[PDB]
Amino acid sequence: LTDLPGVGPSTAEKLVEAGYIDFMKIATATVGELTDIEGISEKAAAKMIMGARDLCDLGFKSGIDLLKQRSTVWKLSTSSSELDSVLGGGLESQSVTEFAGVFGSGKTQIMHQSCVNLQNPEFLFYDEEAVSKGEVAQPKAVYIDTDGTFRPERIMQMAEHAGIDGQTVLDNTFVARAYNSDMQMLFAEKIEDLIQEGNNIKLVVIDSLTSTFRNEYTGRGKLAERQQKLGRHMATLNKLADLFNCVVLVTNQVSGHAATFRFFVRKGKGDKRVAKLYDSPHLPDAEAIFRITEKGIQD
Ligand SMILES: Nc1ncnc2c1ncn2[C@@H]1O[C@H](COP(=O)(O)OP(=O)(O)NP(=O)(O)O)[C@@H](O)[C@H]1O
Ligand SMILES: [Mg+2]
Ligand SMILES: [Mg+2]
Repeated sequence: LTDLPGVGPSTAEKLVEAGYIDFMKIATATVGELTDIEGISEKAAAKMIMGARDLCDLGFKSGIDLLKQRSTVWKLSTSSSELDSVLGGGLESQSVTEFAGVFGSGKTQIMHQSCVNLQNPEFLFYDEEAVSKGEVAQPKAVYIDTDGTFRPERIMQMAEHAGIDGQTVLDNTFVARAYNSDMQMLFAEKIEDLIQEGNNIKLVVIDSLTSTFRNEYTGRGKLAERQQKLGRHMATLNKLADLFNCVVLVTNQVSGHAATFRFFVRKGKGDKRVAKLYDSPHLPDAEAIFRITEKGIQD
């Protein structure tokens, strides 16, 4: 850290204690976050930020460099052919993909499946020139359980069928049981901590994303405070997916908020499931049919 213009040994200690350990968190910080450190004047705060930006090289980019930026994105297989396809390859990192369906349409199932697929090295698609094996080594997932529907059996099961060790998934998956929007949001914010503890967090799950809010703010008259709270949570989720190049997933049950990829899932006949991609930045709307069996998502 002392590499940063103005930053010395003492200051370095302050910054590391306030959460700012790496450059990108400093290069993308606001002169406010940093000054609120006390001892970190608005003067030095601007200087270290101008600097951290430079080192990380956050300027204007054009031509072929734009493709280089877009290749730092890796994807995760959902274990469905039609779904990965509709996904344009699979679940993207640096973005928040949301599955919003009806009761028992499969949201939680897709969530579990992903935790498992993360421990299957072959299920992460990327360009090795922009994303080295080391970056995706010992990936771990954080599962913020809102409804209390995390089921370790179901993990073990999906693993066994995938041909991998379920105990290995359980060992690399952090589950946090949230009972309300405060715990939910906080757990989310506390993820940056597991990463500084040396945890290669690459998958984040919020099941559900919109449950606690609806319950805490049913009053459709105090909607403001709510939508603010929820939107601020999303901002954290996105920033989190960008800076730590990791896939973030959220579920939303339905019979407004930011989410870079929007899916609407519904039950079919029996196993059959219909996932409808109605919103995304570069892909056309489309439907993906898959199913859920003892093996998880398949076809
Ligand atoms: N071990 C299993 N073997 C076969 N099917 C299973 C298994 N576990 C769960 N399912 C299927 O998963 C369905 C439930 O899907 P689920 O992931 O709970 O949807 P959901 O989006 O979470 N619904 P909700 O939480 O109520 O909003 C069941 O009704 C089963 O068909
Ligand atoms: Mg993004
Ligand atoms: Mg659910």
